[PDB]
Amino acid sequence: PQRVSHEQFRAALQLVVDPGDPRSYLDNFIKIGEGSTGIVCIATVRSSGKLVAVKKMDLRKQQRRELLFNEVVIMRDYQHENVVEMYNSYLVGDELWVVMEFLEGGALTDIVTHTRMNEEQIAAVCLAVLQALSVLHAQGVIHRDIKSDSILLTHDGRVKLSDFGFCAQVSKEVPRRKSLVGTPYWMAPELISRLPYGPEVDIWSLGIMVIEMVDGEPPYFNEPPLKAMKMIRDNLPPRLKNLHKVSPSLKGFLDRLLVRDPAQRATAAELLKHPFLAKAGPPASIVPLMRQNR
Amino acid sequence: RPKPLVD
Ligand SMILES: Nc1ncnc2c1ncn2[C@@H]1O[C@H](COP(=O)(O)OP(=O)(O)NP(=O)(O)O)[C@@H](O)[C@H]1O
Repeated sequence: PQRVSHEQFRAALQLVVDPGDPRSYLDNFIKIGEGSTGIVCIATVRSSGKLVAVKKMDLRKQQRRELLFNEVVIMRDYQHENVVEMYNSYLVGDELWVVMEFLEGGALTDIVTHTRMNEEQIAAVCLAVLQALSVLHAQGVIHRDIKSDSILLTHDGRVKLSDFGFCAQVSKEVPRRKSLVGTPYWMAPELISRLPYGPEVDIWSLGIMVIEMVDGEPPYFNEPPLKAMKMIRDNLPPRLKNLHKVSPSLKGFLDRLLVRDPAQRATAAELLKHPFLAKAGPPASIVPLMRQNR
Repeated sequence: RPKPLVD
């Protein structure tokens, strides 16, 4: 039943989140963006005047309702310099409100679509993502939605992983996952073929994000999502537009990400040692790429 | 921007 399923779920969440209403300490709720699960606002801490982000998600308007536990749990258990800080989670009416840090630098998509990144900047982003993924993969947690949209920046050029709503977990008992979850263009071929998959799907997705940072778009981006998925399924791994300008350490790096067989694909822990990541620039080198500085 | 797929 709909009621039995909803009410029980709301009550479970109520216990999982913090009690009360964040409006008791927050002013100026203003929408700044929308996603898949819900909308995102900025708010003001009444006492200090400091800005925070608030993600509001309707319980009644989710495809897989149970995935909303991720929105709270992941940022709780996995505090990391490359992971978005979560302060509090609340239940307001039929909505889940997650209070987290505001990333003033915006999404990586904003940069990737407008300007071209040098290898120093690309390596900085890759290192940040992989450091975050290695901690997650070590605990069997798969992100499942790695893309430039899921990557956020500070004003000083630091890089953080976001959007943990699609996370699944694997363990000794649950070796692989089977669910079709993620964004079509970034999806791994084994996941599209509906085969049992592990954390290796994030590694492939990262490779697609590398193609983003170099070329501006994922492969088959002009194609319809459903049609483009079958293309990733049947074809050989996608290549960069022109390799004449890219360094061999970047080629070598991407060759470890975009492997069709997940068993031959490199793990996050392995890639953290790859020579390409040593070119990673300081946070300062990322700053010129941002909106205010274009 | 493309939207994610579930199920
Ligand atoms: N902490 C934050 N600071 C600034 N902007 C944010 C923050 N979190 C999200 N955004 C942006 O606000 C918009 C909301 O979309 P998003 O948060 O991706 O929803 P979503 O797709 O349901 N995420 P998920 O289901 O967890 O993978 C996006 O364009 C984000 O780039």
